[PDB]
Amino acid sequence: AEAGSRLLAPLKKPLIVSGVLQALITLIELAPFVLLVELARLLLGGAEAERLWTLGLTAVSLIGLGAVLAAAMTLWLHRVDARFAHELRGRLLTKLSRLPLGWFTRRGSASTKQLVQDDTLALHYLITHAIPDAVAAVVAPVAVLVYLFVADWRVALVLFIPVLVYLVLMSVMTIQSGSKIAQAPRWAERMGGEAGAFLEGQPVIRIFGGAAASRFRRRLDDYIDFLVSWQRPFVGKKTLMDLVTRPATFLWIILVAGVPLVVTGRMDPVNLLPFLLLGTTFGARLLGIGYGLSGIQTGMLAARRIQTVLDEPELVVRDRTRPGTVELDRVSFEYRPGVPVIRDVTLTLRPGTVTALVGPSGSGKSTLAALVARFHDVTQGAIRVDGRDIRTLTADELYRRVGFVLQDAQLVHGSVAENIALAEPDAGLERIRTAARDAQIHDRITRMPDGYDSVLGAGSALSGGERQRVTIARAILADTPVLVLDQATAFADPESEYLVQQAINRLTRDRTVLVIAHRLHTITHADQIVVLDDGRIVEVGTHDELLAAGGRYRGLWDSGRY
Amino acid sequence: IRTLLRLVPAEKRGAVAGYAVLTLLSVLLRAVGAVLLIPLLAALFSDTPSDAWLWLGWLTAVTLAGWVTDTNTARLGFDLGFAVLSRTQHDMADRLPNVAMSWFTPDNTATARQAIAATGPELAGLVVNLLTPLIGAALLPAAIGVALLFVSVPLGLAALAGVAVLFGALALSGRLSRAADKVAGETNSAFTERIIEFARTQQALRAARRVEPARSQVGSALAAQHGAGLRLLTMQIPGQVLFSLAGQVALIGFRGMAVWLTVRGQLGVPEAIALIVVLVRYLEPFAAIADLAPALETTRATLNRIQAVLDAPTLPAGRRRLDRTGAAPSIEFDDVRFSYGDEVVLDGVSFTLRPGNTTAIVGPSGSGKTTILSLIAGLQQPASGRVLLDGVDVTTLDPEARRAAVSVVFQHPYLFDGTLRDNVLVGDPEADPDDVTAAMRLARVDELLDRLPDGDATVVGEGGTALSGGERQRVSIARALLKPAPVLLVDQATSALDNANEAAVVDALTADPRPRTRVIVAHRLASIRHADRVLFVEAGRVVEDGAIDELLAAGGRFAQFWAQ
Ligand SMILES: Nc1ncnc2c1ncn2[C@@H]1O[C@H](COP(=O)(O)OP(=O)(O)OP(=O)(O)O)[C@@H](O)[C@H]1O
Ligand SMILES: Nc1ncnc2c1ncn2[C@@H]1O[C@H](COP(=O)(O)OP(=O)(O)OP(=O)(O)O)[C@@H](O)[C@H]1O
Repeated sequence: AEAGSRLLAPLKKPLIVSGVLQALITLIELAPFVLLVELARLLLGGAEAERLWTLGLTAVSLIGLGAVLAAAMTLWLHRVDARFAHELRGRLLTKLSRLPLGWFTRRGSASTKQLVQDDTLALHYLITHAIPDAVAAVVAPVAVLVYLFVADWRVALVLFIPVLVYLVLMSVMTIQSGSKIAQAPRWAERMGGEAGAFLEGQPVIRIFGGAAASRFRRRLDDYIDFLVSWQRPFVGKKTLMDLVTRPATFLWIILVAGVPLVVTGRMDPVNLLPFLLLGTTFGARLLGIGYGLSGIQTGMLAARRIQTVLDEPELVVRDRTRPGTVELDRVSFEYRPGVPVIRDVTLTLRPGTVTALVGPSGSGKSTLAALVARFHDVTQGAIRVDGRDIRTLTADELYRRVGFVLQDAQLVHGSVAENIALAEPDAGLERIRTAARDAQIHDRITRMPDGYDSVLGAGSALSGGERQRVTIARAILADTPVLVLDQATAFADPESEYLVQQAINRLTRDRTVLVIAHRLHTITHADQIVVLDDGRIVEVGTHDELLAAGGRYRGLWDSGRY
Repeated sequence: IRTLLRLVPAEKRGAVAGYAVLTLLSVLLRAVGAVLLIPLLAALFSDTPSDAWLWLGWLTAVTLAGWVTDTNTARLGFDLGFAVLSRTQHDMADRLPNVAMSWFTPDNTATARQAIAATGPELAGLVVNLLTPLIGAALLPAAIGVALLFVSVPLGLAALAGVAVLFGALALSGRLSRAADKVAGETNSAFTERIIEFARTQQALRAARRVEPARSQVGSALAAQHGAGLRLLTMQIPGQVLFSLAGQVALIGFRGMAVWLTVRGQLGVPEAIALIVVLVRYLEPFAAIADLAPALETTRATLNRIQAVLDAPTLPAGRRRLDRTGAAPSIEFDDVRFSYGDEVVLDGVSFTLRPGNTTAIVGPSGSGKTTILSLIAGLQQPASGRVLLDGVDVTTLDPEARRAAVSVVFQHPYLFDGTLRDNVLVGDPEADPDDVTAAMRLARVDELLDRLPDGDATVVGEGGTALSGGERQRVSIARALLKPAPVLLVDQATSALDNANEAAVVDALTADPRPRTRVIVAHRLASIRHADRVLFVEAGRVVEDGAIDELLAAGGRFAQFWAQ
């Protein structure tokens, strides 16, 4: 795999070092068994006590050294491949912060979690155990079999029965489980998304259908059936491999092939000692890769899936590198190919000018605000903030010019201060309280038990109007030259809406504002009202001019007043 | 193992008895096969090799029986693991809709997400992957030590002394790494929740310059996760060291006893040669158990999560059923007091709603007017009071009849990832296509179908994010209207809908054919157009009620509400 090899390129030296060290360690671990073979031969030969004690103590010390070496190598390799995993997760979190925001909506939060966390964890066997286990399985069986051939060829060839049976079982196991491992991450993402929606959309599940009439349970049954189908023959093959390559099976085969040779005048009983002592040792090492090829397949697929994300388009700042001005120019945008949501929209804000964007629902005003935010790049045209194009402004220099209030009030898990001070965490508590008072939320927060330190996670949230006021407080505290209000004060009652609108007008007397609202009675004082219909501006003007014109805005006004 | 046995179905406990019996039998067979070498080699190496045929035959019988019992134990272990998986996951799916809303704290929601997300093969094949090898390795050296009594009592009793140190090393290895593993799991769960939050609210983080790992919450979570993981890897060295020391000390004890027996002449030289192989077999489980300590700890964590989810407190419920399946049930509040923690939300709210009318609830944000609809729908329940549907307390109603008697338009219209028709169809999935089309027509969703390329097959994203706010609101309204529930609630009517769509949907809600009791919450006078009854709630108490025109004439707080 090109992507798999290119992702783990830094670990070439550690992987080769681990391979060589395990080639040495398997020989060191096989060393004391040869010493015990010599000890058994001397016991049958009746050697003096000194030779027996020296061989026994050397064998004990050598097996101890082999165990210590294996533990040290696995410790070091786990440390190296925890550092690699942390670095790769950091790289992924730096990548995802630059992808076009259409990447997140079509993938979901559960898929992003599977990417950053589960896929990078799936690399564990490929980098910590794959090469040591492969080298051990190709060294220790080969060296042991070569030695046992010199000891006796008749009793060595019979050990190819369990070895060849194991090879056939391993090959058919991996061939049958190849497709299911490929299908597994898709099912993991699907199940994660279903679980996330099940927990997040709990009221909908409770009222509309309940527990039994839910999609989550249906796909849960489907996933459990898939897991059964995948894991039944898989574990069936694993246990058969364990039986084929366990020490007792090798020992029984050795004895069945040897006792006919020893009882008959065909073999000396002393030549069974190599087979009894060494011949049972390489079974457990063969099984290490038998249980590892599945881990290697998952690791390689996870490596490919991670590197695919690291090769995405990244909203790169281009090399083409008035205050308070935003200036669209023949902007056209499509969330998907062949699906135009904006059509030749030209619009220029100015300092101290409150531009009002209204129109039918689904027209394209929120996506226009997103384009101003550069969550997505305009397909055509250009958006120029202070003359500089947004595609040349870096993110720090861009979002320090433009502050936003989103339609969806998205609070993050943290204190109320941590949400009001999301943009400027260094901001003092008095600045936070001033912003909150301007947003008509400080009265609410003081009534909560902990005050501003109270957490705003799931299950400790607020009402819709209160969280929208919190987001308004965030945008006010950010204090950017340009402000965008995507449907702010939708859930606010008239009194609170009037108060926060007055606060915003006070806080943007000289700054730029782009108010977006379906409640047209608040829009009547706007400097210019831009009617966005079908993703294209159909008319521009003040309130009175638009009413006199008698077009879309007159229709919306008449529908509202009734 | 105590936390696992309670989770097995009562159907499968016969299979659990079979599994335990076959596990003990397989371990005894393996230990017999290990110690059957000593008679075998003693007869083979002696002057009469023909006396080895009997022990070879017995070894063949024992190893064939071991293979049979091991395949059967594998089948039973797989079946038990997947049966536990299926029952636990189904119980979590069936219980969570009944769990109280207060239970879904951020940490409890994280635990519930992790427990459901633990449905993969790591937990499904738990018995075969963990319990079978762990018990086999734990009982094999004791089984060999017992079996060595037949060969020699003192040697066998010396070998069993190597199992006491094995259990001591196991307990020490678990208890030394208990803290670091718990902190590792804590940090990993925090990182999972922070990744989900980071991917879920990318807009607000990006606009706030809080996305890159040097400045973001996910970055700090990843750094803490890395620190905890490295600490855990450092802290698992004592477990490996203790297991290695225990294996070595068992080797020393076995070797000393065997040398004593051979020197005293009670043990032949070929018997000692066979005992070398038996010692190699005896020592191998010491390494196998040392491999399974992290797996055992992770399994313990996952089962604790699953049991925590299964232990959650369900809402109080009864077994009544509403008298009027189709007709409009009168909705009544009588001293309904509700509170979030120590915060009082409603204090003595009492209002009687006529059946079949259209009721309006209006007031300042933070008043409690969504909590009233939550209580009417049964999502919440009063702290001290009784919400009655047609004279019947909702707390006493069967859950099925409870959810079949109310339809709600939620303030924040969550939609599941899927086609638009799948989101509308959930209101009444058995409904005919005519009813679905009428529901979409009333809620003005026909504008979406003519606009979007795919019509009603268009795929919505995570939540309703792949549609505009007003469009997903209209899909939610269509979903609510599709249901035949006699009671219709609206937490926020047409918040994100323009004036034309708002007026059309407002007309459609009152103009639906069948009779219903309609309660609607609004922050604009156009959306309470021709409401039969009005309620004004300011601080969790209905300040005044009556007709719209009556309240306007009275000049009360409702009249000045819209003056601005
Ligand atoms: N992620 C997305 N993928 C594809 N289409 C999208 C996506 N998000 C929004 N759209 C489309 O964008 C169009 C306009 O959406 P937008 O969010 O701009 O609406 P809007 O004018 O703010 O509406 P409203 O105020 O009624 O919510 C809608 O047709 C919607 O289908
Ligand atoms: N999950 C929660 N945990 C704690 N308090 C909550 C929770 N949800 C709501 N509240 C509190 O309930 C009170 C009333 O909430 P409710 O949802 O009824 O408001 P509302 O009157 O509908 O307002 P809005 O106009 O903002 O939609 C608010 O003070 C809010 O702080």
